[PDB]
Amino acid sequence: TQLQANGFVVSGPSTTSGQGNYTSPYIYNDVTNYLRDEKNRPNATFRDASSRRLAA
Amino acid sequence: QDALSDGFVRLCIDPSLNFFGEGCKILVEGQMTDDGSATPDAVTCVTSELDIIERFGQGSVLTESLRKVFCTCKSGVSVYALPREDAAYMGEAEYTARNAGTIGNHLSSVNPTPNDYATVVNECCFAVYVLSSDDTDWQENLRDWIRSAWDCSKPQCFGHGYVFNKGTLGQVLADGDNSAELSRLALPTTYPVLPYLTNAAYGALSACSTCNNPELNIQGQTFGLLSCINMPESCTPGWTFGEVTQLQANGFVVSGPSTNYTSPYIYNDVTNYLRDEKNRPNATFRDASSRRLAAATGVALAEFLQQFNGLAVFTKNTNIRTGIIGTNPRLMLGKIRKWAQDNVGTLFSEFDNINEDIQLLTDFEVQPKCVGQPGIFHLNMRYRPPVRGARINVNMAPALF
Amino acid sequence: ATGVALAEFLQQFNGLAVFTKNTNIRTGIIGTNPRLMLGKIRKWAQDNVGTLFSEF
Amino acid sequence: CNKQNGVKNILITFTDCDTQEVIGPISHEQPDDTLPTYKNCAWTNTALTNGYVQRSASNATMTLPVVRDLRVPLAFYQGCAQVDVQVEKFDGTVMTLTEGAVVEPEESDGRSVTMNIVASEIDELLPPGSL
Amino acid sequence: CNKQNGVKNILITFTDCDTQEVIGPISHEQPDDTLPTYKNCAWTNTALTNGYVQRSASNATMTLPVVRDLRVPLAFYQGCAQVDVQVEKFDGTVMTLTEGAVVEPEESDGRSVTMNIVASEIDELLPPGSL
Amino acid sequence: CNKQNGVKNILITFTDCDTQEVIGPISHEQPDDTLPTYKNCAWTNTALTNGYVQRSASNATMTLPVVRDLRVPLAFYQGCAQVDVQVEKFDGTVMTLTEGAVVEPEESDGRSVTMNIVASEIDELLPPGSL
Amino acid sequence: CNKQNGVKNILITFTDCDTQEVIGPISHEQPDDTLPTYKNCAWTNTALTNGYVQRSASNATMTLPVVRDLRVPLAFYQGCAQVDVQVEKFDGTVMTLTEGAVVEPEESDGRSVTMNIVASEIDELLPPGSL
Amino acid sequence: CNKQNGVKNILITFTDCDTQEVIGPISHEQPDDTLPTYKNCAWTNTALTNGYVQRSASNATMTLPVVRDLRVPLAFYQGCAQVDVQVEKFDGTVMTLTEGAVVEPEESDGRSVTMNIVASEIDELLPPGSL
Repeated sequence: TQLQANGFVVSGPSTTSGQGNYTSPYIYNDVTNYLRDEKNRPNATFRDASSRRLAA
Repeated sequence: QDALSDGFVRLCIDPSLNFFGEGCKILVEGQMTDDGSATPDAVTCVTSELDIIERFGQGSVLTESLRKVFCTCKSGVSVYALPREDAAYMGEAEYTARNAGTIGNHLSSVNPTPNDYATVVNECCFAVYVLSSDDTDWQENLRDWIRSAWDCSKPQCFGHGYVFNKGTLGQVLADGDNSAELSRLALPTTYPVLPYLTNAAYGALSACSTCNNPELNIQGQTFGLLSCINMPESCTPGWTFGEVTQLQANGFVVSGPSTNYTSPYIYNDVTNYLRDEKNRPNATFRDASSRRLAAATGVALAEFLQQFNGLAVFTKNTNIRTGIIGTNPRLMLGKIRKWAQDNVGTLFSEFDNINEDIQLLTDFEVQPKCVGQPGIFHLNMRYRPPVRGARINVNMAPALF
Repeated sequence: ATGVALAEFLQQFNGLAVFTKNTNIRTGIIGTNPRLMLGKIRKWAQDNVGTLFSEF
Repeated sequence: CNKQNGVKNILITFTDCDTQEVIGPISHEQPDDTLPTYKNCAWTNTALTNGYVQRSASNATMTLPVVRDLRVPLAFYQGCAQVDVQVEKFDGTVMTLTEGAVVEPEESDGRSVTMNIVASEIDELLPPGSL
Repeated sequence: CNKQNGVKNILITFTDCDTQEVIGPISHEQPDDTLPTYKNCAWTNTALTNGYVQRSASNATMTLPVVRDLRVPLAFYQGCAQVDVQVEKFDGTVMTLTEGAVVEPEESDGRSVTMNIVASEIDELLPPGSL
Repeated sequence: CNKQNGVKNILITFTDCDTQEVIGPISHEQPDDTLPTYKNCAWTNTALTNGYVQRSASNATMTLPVVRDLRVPLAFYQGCAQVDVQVEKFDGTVMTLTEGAVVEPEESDGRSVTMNIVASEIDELLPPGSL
Repeated sequence: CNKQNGVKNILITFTDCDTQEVIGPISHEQPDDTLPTYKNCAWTNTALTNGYVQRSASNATMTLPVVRDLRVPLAFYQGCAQVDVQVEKFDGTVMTLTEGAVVEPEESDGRSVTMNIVASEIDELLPPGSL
Repeated sequence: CNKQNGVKNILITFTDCDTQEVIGPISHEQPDDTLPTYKNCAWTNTALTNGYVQRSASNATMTLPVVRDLRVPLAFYQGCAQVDVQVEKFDGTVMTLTEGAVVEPEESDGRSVTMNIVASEIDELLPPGSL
């Protein structure tokens, strides 16, 4: 959750369970490392990576 | 677990899990035991039946009233409690008193007299006030405050209070005034169940079933049965038919047995209002349904009339110029009449004669010269509540073939 | 027995909305008027022929 | 005016077959100008030779096109519940039907439902003045 | 005075069924001398045989030709909004309509629009002295 | 305005049975003014003599005329795929159907199709205020 | 003068479907007194019984009587091309229509052509001061 | 425009079943406004009790009305020769059918014929952008 808060892309295992065979990785929070406006804190206009491609 | 690994789903399985809902406001007032962990003389919102014993003590009359209130309603109300501190076949079918005073003499002295509604509950408008005491002073104080809630001087908080008067024919027939704000349940001298349980059940059922559609009379085996309350079967009537006729002619909510345990049952859902001003049997405010109809009609008309606040009004002058967003008294009266017609069947009867029952007058024509002030309007309306079923009067005449 | 049974049947109207000579019924209301009450009582009497009454 | 053909009140009472839940009597409204059509004779006849006719048992049916009520599930109008229909015409005629059953539900679009109701018998009121 | 056929005020309130936004009531102006027309009776009869009539439920229509306002979108006059009309005549008669809908939009040039408004009922004020 | 008959949203989800690939839920558009038609009650009655009714198990059907999506093969609309259709009306009622199958596919021209969707049950949402 | 009814500019752009060639936008001229006529609401209402309305999807139409250009083939005015019509009134209002198709062409003498254009929607500019 | 319903090309190839002579492909034209009509799903479904469906083998059919070519005998259009029909719509869809057979010939007037072609499977080109 700490990594989620400060604009970091967190990845995890597809099936944790227990031992067995290999598992594919699994990503979260498709966001960019943008946390601050020019001065202020809450600039969500460029948080998600989708907003970047949408603007372009 | 591999589906809950991500932060998408946040499962919070737990038994209590209070649900969303504002419902209908009911205030229950009763004494509290020292075991509880709540601030005395302060209205509070109760969320579930699980924690009522913790906050209001074990075996306290307020706790039992809360149990009955939650029993008789699954969803549709939000219950507020007013804890009070004590002054310085047993019980119900489910079952030295734990609360000092006369509240322990009704098992099959010195009672607190707060008189602080004006401060504890200042401007919170409650629908039904439930009182769990038989003291005449406490009930009179509650009646006085509820009457003060209906003042033309200040904005109103319409409500209704529920009490009980246990005793014999003489006792109950003497604790009765012209208080249209109180419905005095009249329990017999040898009534098995603890009176405040039945009082709370009655009040909770009334508010809970009506205030959503505030015209359903609490009568009959389908609308006026206290299902949660149970009492053992008996062959001794609570009152004689002469006594029942006297009470029903004297504005008391007479209950009856639905003859194992038999759930109690009500006959007439009326208020303690017989005489009008000075005198006259004004039937208008007899039924408790008329009270909720008056409150709802006043509130709805107040909300509807709010659209005229700030609008330009062209009295006298001439017709509305094109492009303006103004109005004139005739069009306002027409809109009021159409709104009144639209509510027929839910708040009124059809009408007697709508051309006379509704009239809108400007302040200029109601006051003498130089007294009338622009903007102010006078609206007068007399409505008739819907007609509901009553006596059938079967006249059966046998005959041979 | 017939009086008791008629008492059973007639309780449908206790607290029910009643529209008198005034006018008819509007859509959605759960009320009734004396004509339909008479019809319902007549049908109830008709259904009990042979167990509580003669033919008529 | 006893010269007007049409319906004035339509009361329907739904009773659940399983939970015995009673809903009604709820007034209803017509979707169009098609009036309910009736059959008060419980016997269906058949043509035979030389004026003879065969009497066979049948039902008192009723076709009732109404607009559904948004407070009542659509399944209640298509044979999942009992119906007690009571229709009042403009001239005073009253047809009372109890313990009816919708036999042939038809595809409805969620507003107007045509109910084919079958019952043991139908009672007629015959505004005052009979025979 | 008194004997004067014509409209004095026309107030229209627009409500968008999507966003619940209220615009009005804005006074309006006639485009020509054609007056608005009304139909108050909610039942439409039909000529049957020999004095019989077929009363079926219908609407309380209203034809209202008015001049468009430049501050209100044209779609608001062509069925894309809910209109609450209120017209007062020169003799004191007031027609009140609420929650009406424009049923048949006709192509307009952008200044004069005619609206066929359908509502459940229309209230008449009947200047003092009635029945 | 609450008094409006129509369809607001139509969502269809295709699930190919051979490869277990799920497509959707895509939104769809009506081809004409014919609304989708439902039949919720899962039991079909049959008329018997003198009020009796023979109750037997049957399906919950639905007729859905829509415009095909140009990104979806036409065969998905004619019974080669499992449909998950959900329709919302203007009055708030929602029809939800899952694990449906197209029974009798008529030939289509490639723009407008009509599905006869069959399912065990159909869910009614009944906008607030019920029974 | 603000109070002035008429059309100030009319721009039409032709895009042939087969060759994807664009021509315009070219200013056009009215042939006679009649003004262009609009219909902005994309939903067509329909009168039902007792105030109800059946809302169904439709188009946004436009009638454009103009004088054809001598440099543009007459077939482009009669449905053999895609038109991008833009018209401005004298009071500042602008109707914008994009990707329009001429539906019902009638025979023209070769100088004056009346268009019947159907498009998904038409945008209103509504000169300053709105709602 | 990308919003157009209609056919663009129709090619039919005739193969003689006796002498193995191949003719075509030859372009054809519609006789009326009726478009060719398709059924792609090779399996047919039958409604059963409580949501179940019986899958059985079927055919991929097509109805194709065309104007016959004056260079091709009429018997070739009525089931005495193979057909390899191929139709392309305006929006990019292309339906391919090979080794088809005409099942139920009808009396043609000598200009317009309506084919009912039954083949094992029909291929869809499904213009770019899929699933």
